[PDB]
Amino acid sequence: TIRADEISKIIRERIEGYNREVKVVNTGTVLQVGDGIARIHGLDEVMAGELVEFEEGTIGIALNLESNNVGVVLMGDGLMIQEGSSVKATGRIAQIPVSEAYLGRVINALAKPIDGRGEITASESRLIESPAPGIMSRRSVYEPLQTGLIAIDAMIPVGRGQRELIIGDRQTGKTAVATDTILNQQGQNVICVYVAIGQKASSVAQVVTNFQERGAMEYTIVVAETADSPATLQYLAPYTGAALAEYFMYRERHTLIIYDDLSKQAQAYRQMSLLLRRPPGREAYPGDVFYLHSRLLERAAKLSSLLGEGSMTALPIVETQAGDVSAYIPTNVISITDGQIFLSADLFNAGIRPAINVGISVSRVGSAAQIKAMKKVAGKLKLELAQFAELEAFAQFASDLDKATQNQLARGQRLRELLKQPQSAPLTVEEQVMTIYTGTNGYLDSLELDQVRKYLVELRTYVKTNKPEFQEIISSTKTFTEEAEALLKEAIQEQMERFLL
Amino acid sequence: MEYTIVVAETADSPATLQYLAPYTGAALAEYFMYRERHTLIIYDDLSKQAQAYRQMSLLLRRPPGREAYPGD
Amino acid sequence: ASELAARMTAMSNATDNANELKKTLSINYNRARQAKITGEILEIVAGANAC
Amino acid sequence: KNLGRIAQIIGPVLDVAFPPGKMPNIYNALIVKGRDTAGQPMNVTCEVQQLLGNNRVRAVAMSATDGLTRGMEVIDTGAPLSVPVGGATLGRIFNVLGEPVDNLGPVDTRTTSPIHRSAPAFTQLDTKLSIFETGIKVVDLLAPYRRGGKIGLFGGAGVGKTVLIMELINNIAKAHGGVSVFGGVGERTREGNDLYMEMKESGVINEQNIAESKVALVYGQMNEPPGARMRVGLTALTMAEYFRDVNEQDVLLFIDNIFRFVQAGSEVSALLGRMPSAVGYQPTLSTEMGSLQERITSTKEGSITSIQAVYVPADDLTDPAPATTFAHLDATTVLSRGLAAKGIYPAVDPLDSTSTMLQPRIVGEEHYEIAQRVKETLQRYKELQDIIAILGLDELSEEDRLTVARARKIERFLSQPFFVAEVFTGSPGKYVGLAETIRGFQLILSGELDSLPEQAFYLVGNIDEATAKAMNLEMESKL
Amino acid sequence: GLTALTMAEYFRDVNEQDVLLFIDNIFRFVQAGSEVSALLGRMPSAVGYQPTLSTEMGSLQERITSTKEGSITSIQAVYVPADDLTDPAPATTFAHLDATTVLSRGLAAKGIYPAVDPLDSTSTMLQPRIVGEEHYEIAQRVKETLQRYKELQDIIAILGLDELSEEDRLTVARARKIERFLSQPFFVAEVFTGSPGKYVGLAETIRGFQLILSGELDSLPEQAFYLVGNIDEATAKAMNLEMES
Ligand SMILES: Nc1ncnc2c1ncn2[C@@H]1O[C@H](COP(=O)(O)OP(=O)(O)OP(=O)(O)O)[C@@H](O)[C@H]1O
Ligand SMILES: CC(C)C[C@@H]1NC(=O)[C@H](C)N(C)C(=O)CNC(=O)/C(=C\c2ccccc2)N(C)C1=O
Ligand SMILES: Nc1ncnc2c1ncn2[C@@H]1O[C@H](COP(=O)(O)OP(=O)(O)O)[C@@H](O)[C@H]1O
Repeated sequence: TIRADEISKIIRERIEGYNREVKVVNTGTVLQVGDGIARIHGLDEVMAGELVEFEEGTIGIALNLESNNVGVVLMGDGLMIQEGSSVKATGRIAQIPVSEAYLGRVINALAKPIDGRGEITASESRLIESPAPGIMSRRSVYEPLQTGLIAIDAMIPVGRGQRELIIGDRQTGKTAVATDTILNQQGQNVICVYVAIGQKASSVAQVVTNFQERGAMEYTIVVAETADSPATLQYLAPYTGAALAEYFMYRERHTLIIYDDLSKQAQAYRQMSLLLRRPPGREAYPGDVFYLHSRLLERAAKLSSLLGEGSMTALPIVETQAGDVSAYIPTNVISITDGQIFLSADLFNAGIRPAINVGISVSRVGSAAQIKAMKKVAGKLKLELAQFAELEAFAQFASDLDKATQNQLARGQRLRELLKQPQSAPLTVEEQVMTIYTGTNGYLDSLELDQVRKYLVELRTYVKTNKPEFQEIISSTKTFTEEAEALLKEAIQEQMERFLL
Repeated sequence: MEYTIVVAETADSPATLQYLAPYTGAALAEYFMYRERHTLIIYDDLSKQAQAYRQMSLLLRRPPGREAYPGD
Repeated sequence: ASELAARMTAMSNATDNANELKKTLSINYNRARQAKITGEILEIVAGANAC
Repeated sequence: KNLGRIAQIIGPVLDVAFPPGKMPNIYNALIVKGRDTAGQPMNVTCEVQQLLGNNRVRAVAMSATDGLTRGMEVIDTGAPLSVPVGGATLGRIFNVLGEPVDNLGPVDTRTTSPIHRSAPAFTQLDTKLSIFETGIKVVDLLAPYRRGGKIGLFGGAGVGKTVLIMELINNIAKAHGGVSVFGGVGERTREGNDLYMEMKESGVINEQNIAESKVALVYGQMNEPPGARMRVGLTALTMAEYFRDVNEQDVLLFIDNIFRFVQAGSEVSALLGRMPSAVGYQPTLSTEMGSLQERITSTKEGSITSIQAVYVPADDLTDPAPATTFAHLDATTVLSRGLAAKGIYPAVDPLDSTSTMLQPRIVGEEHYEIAQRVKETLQRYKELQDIIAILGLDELSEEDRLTVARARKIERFLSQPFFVAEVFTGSPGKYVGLAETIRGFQLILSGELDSLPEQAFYLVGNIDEATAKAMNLEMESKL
Repeated sequence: GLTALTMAEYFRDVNEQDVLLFIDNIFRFVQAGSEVSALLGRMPSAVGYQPTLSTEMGSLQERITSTKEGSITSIQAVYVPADDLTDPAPATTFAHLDATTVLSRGLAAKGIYPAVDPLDSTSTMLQPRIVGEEHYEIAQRVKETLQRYKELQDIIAILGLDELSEEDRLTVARARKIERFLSQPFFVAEVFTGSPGKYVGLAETIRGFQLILSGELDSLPEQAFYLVGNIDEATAKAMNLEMES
């Protein structure tokens, strides 16, 4: 790849086609530096929201403009801003240039790529705080968004346009749920965006590696701000992800946004408002934290027919310490979000991966978006799993040697056996309905509980290769047809004869 | 008492001398320790000394910290 | 022997329940202590900012 | 270069007026030339924490401010806190700002580094989730460590914390190019000198030819002023990341412990007049934690791994200091007083040691199933301690006797004669590689070494050494 | 809140109409003032809220009274924050109401939906001059037995039920039947559970609870009463679940 022959003319292409404009710009003088605030003695007609640029490169945003100074906020470590030096009010009010060129490229909070691949070509501009869709710009959700997990996509479904909070403790598998959801969208026109607030760099680097190797970078964006980054970049980056998602949402395209996590944005805003000296509220959070989360989370919806059937699905994350749901940030986000997916750390530590809590988990619009086939096959799964969670309690004394309780132990341990899954190995809806239906009919009660996962992957691969009809019937009818039931029964009986013999 | 020195500054004293007194005890024990001689010292109590110092700080408008004790 | 075995079993159940109650009491106690410490610090800095 | 006067001091924080335009950037060193009690010229170093305005900046003092009157000459260096790096730092004990306190002599090697430096970029950072191989059998099997990862300590006194530190140091510095930067913030001086002379007599600091040692030591003393026990961790961190960046060693970092760093951060911020966070920690808790932790990674040059003790306030993991420390930790190694009282060292607790590395698709399916079965055997025995070892004894079951016997074998086999326990307790040292740990515990489990005495695996290295010890004890049995 | 209030106030004043009002949820209307008062520079009151808190409450609530000209009945949700009932905003909401019905988290997590806390729900209209003697009597004895089980709940949770007297397990069993019969499937929440909505009268709720407290129904099990409407739905539920063997 030689470039010396073309550089001799692309050095001259930069000169030609240039306007040499003149513009009266505002300009102030920096006075105080500290706690992420810079009071600027200037800026007579500055807009509260200007992208105030600093003479040492750092971009800032004008907030506290009283009468004799404008207290801007620094997007980044305003370290080398030399005192007295000028600022320049860029005229634009806190925008993000957006295009399709981000698809694959990682990105900071301030839209600046850190991929080391190139620059992002974006002529269109979206506001970082665009107004959320009102009451007429919306439409109740019916298209599913399948996360690839049996339990989630079975009994707590997620619509296209429904917030599902992934609430759970530290190291309980929430990142695994989010990556499984993103990897399941390898075919569907769901332009995912994964924003990662305040995480370790090795985690996001490993996830970026997973996203590239699993053939998934073609439709995702990674908005990354680590714990090294300032409080303001972390506080801002969810809104950057929301602007990036709303660009594709308004152009009739379904998208997916995953904040990771909203609790880190709450800590960043607590540091921000405490270094701003705002009298904070419930255990030192600022009183504005509910607004902080709502003014981004209520931007996720299903856009109307007149608006174009776009969608934004938000999968926020809230870490809970000591398992308490009553704490301030999770009880706020639950009041904002539609449903929650609790990830029980005692299940996860016992060895139930993923550790979806079957009972607390809620979906408001779950059964609407859950398809007819999954509905008809997952009703009985829900009934039997609920009764197993009840029968496991006090299982020993009263109901020890009953026919129903021995059968339900072999159908309630085995149901849980077929719920568990390997991380980064999603099941499309066909394998989901098949592996649910065999536990619904009960064709594994006689099997050993240790051979169950192998039996399920063998059933999956047999119906994959040797049954090229079931996928087509489940895709076409979108209903568990009795013809599909017949041919699947044929597959189940022959695979059982392979395995037991 | 043939060897024991007992420095003392009771509650009716200002916060200043209560804050000071353990340092005078420590200087006496330091001196006798630097004469190649083994020593001992009893502080009773550090809570009263900390309350005296906290009062001396809060009167000087030093910023209060956890349970009003200053950051020192 | 049957009643002593039933008694051992009932004590086992009571130890299980007492362990779990100890756990949830520790949880709520951590929350109570943290909220009380925070409330003290907030009232103290509020009074210091008042004067 | 800008000569500044001292305007205000309130304890360890200072108010340095400056010439009007030129002014030090935040986190710059300020040397305030002062005097002693008899007036001999001494210097107190400061670090700009805030640029207050009207040609005046605020600084926090790394040294004690007794000797600094109002209107003194404050010289700026223009760059942040510099410490020496290279071979001179190896083998010595350093203060907060890099003036060594071993009293053998001054430092050399005029290369240096700022105490505050950016994290490695997203492109440099290695994705390969390696394993930190160690000469210890239990932290190879039960709780594996990540290369570049963060490991926590929770064992108290008399359980063998410092011997485990020296064992990691010897194993990394024998098996590979190991360099150990022990940075102890909140280090009370007598325990620090105990640590120093323990390192001295255990052969890890060579005194006849210094700088050929394996360790570099920084001390954050208790009596040091507020910012000192914040910045000692960053001192040790930059001294370690030089070794990472230019010599491509596998650096081993020790922050004992992180709670004193968090507390000193809170106390600096509380003296700065900042509104505190929830429980009372500094408003900037998470970012202060991150800008210390996310400089400890693995790049394509080398890899700095840190093992940092933690103190948890009244064992409350819901507190912000532990719950934010674990947001960057990967594994934990909870030493037991129980395995110290039983008398098998190292005194770790296998049921209470967690690792994110112990997954099948990270370290192998064989290692995974071996660790899982070993955990299940010990979890059998721990409940069976009350059952048979106290009361029952009713010929428990042969399928349960087979677990009790091999749980005895495994509790004996978890120990290992350390290199630096030799002069201490009389145990000649052995390195046991990871594959040898897995194969040894494999054969302890698999029903091939049940017949030998249970003491044939106690204080032994590999498994072949265990069978040989069985033959030698049986020669003493036929004696 | 004031917009909806004057938009109902005109109807009630001029058209003389009985007006309904449904606000959801006024804790956000409190938090709005608590968020703007920290920006107006005013000194922060109790833990986070504004000093003018109860006056802020009254300036809505006192205008929502009925007159001789009309009527305003105002159902409202009052979100208690962090599952705390004694926070200043619900605490000052509790005074300007004619009935409180507090919604538990324990009864929600245990599945008896609606999760109304029975004996922490109170109304100013449970008086024998309004609802008559029989209704108030049955309600009083129901609350008595529920509190008896509530007092015994600690002793039950630590050890169990065998340690009790027979006269105590009679109340524990009656209240275990009541705690399930306090559920009722909703005409809205049928799309969640699957059990379609049931409207039950007061005059039959009283007779169902009288049949429970008499002891003419205590023989059939406790999960029979779960998620039904009338009392005959519970008795037919008991008769039905003894057919599917
Ligand atoms: N279903 C699963 N199968 C196998 N491994 C899993 C599964 N779910 C989670 N894990 C493993 O558990 C570990 C922690 O999970 P994960 O990272 O998703 O949780 P987390 O909340 O992001 O943790 P942290 O926030 O500390 O990074 C990961 O190493 C992951 O590989
Ligand atoms: C931060 C940017 C991207 C959007 C802001 N606006 C909002 O998000 C909404 C609409 N808010 C809070 C406002 O209307 C006021 N704006 C701000 O508070 C802010 C700034 C702010 C600073 C510190 C704490 C909180 C807020 N803006 C300048 C905005 O324009
Ligand atoms: N391999 C070993 N063999 C014998 N004793 C050991 C071994 N490892 C540790 N110990 C014992 O553990 C003690 C170390 O305790 P130490 O780590 O100094 O406690 P602290 O955490 O207070 O520093 C030593 O006194 C030693 O007797």
